[PDB]
Formats: sequence, structure tokens, C-alpha cells
Amino acid sequence: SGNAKIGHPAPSFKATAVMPDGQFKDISLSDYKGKYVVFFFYPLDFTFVCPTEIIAFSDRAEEFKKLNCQVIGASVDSHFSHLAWINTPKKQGGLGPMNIPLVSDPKRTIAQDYGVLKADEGISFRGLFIIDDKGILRQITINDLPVGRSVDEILRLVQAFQFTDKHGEVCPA
Amino acid sequence: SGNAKIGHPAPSFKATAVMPDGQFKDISLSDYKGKYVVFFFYPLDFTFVCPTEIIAFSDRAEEFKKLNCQVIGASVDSHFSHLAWINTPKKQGGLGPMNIPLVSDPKRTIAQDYGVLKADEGISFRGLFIIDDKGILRQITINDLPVGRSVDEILRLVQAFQFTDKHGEVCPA
Ligand SMILES: [Cl-]
Ligand SMILES: [Cl-]
Repeated sequence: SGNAKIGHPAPSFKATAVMPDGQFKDISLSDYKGKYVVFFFYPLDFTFVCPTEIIAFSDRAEEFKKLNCQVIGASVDSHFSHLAWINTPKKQGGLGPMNIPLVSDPKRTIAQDYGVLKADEGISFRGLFIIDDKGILRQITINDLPVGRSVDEILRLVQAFQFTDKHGEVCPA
Repeated sequence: SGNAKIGHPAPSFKATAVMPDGQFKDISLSDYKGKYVVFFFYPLDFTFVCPTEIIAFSDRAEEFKKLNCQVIGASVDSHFSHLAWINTPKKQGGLGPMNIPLVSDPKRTIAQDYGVLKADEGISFRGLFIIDDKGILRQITINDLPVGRSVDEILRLVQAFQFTDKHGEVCPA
């Protein structure tokens, strides 16, 4: 995807995120070296058809934390639009309070490095990337379905990647 | 990935496949226009660690059939290696009988159009692509894990994509 290749360092980024406590903080993917990262890039905070897909991850953020994994959301929304949408109830198409950081990519540079930028317009597809503790991209999954991701499936994947890390000649049976 | 892009026609291919009945037949992705296709590209038929991932799809081929979906496997194995491995019991690292066609890509051209070729060596990663009845690429999922794919998850995804088609403005809930 653009510059994202399985088994190679996940493209780096340094951008401003709206943290769960409300603060704007400029974070880098490298800050999470030492732990797993489930980086989920979605089109926009505002949704009309289904709830923004990132919400289900916020809701289950603790299960990811339990697995030494940090979930980070991202969309081409500016940090103000992010905040604005977090302060808009889910029933009005918004996000509601968030338990994970939301990265802002209004310049679309991150969407590009991850190859999830749409061809005609400036918004992304739904891209999920599982990155390991060493910063290596391990899973790439893209689609334009407002229900593509399954939080249980992703949790199972992280477990498989960790198991593999801790064994490797043995089938994650 | 290579040329594969969500929402765009899935890269075309015409290659020889070992059919379920045992015959070699040159098949094209367009032949399946009208139905869904789950295209699963795996590295090699021969496995040491876990069973080759394509086996789970062969075993459950009828469930995809029920959903107007054809599963097609593919690897850089030649049509002779494919037949040889189909005729090697799963317990010897082989595949055992197959209910779905297995595409051969010894020239690695398909691996390339689908962006699943490794950088250093000539074998692929594990690439799953869900293509719709119109030949449009709908899901791209790559990883190098011998357990990355979940047959239940994929079946769910196909049902979701079909539902989107038949409705859209409504959430698959
Ligand atoms: Cl979404
Ligand atoms: Cl495999």
C-alpha cells in the first residue's frame, strides 16, 4: 500500500492527535515501539449509513491494552473536526467520547504512505494495519465497507502475531 | 497493491488451473463474472509449520457456493507441482483432494499484479481478495501468517458485500 509492505517497517508518521483526555498532542508511530499498534484509518468521523467503524475499537480499548497493544485511529479530519465530532453524539452521526487517540491527516500525507487514499476524491478507504512491537507492518486490510472490520477477529490476529513472535517453528494451532 | 485497488476492476489474469476433477484448464478471472470470487493467493502448497491455508476453503467450498461465490486458490507452484501436492496427503505437508481450482503462477506475474510478491525472494505473502459479481475488487488482505485467514470471517464479509449491493443506504446492522 503506497509504501506499506508486510514484514517491513510500517511507514512512519508524526501528526497531531486528539488524545482521550482532550489534549492535542503531536505523536509519532515510533513512540509506540515496545508494544503493538492497531492503526485504523477510516474515511470520516461523520457517518450517515453506519456508526463510524473506529468506535467499536474505542469501546473495546481495554482488550487491546491487555494485549500490549495500542489502538490508534486516523482520518483526514483536522484535529478540530475530530474534537468537534467526538463532542457530537453517536446518534447525530458523531463519535461520542473516545478512549483512544485519533490522528489527523488533513494534508492526506499519511493516507498516501499507507496507500488508502481514494483515486478521485480526498478521503480514504477503511485501512487496518497491525504493527508489531518492533514497528514492523504485519497485516494490511483494505475495503470500503462500513462493517469490514471485526474487533474479535483483530484481537485474534494480534494474539496470533504475538504467539508467532514467541514460537515460530510451531503452528499457532 | 501492484495494481489492485479497492472499488476498481480486480487485475485480470488468465492462467492454467488444476480443476477439482483433475483436468488442467486455462481459466480467466472474467469467466466468473456474474458471481463472487474469493481469490486466495498463498506462498507454496508444501508447508512445514501449519496446514496450507487454502485447505480450509476447499473443505468448506460448498458454503461459498451457497453464496454465489467461487473460491479460487493460487500459488507460484506449476500445474505439475499443484497436482503432485494435491496427491500428497496433508500429513506429509501436502494438500490432499481439493474442491476448488488452484491457479499456477510460476512466472509470478499474477503475484505481481496483486502486489503479494516478496521483495527478496520469489514467493508470495498470503493475499486474500474478495471480488464482486461485476469483477470489482472489494477486499484486500495481506499478511505472512499461516493462520491469518478465518473462513467464517470471509463468509461474513461476502454476505456483507452482497447486502451492500442489494441495499446500501441501510446499514448491514
Ligand atoms: Cl467508517
Ligand atoms: Cl499457507
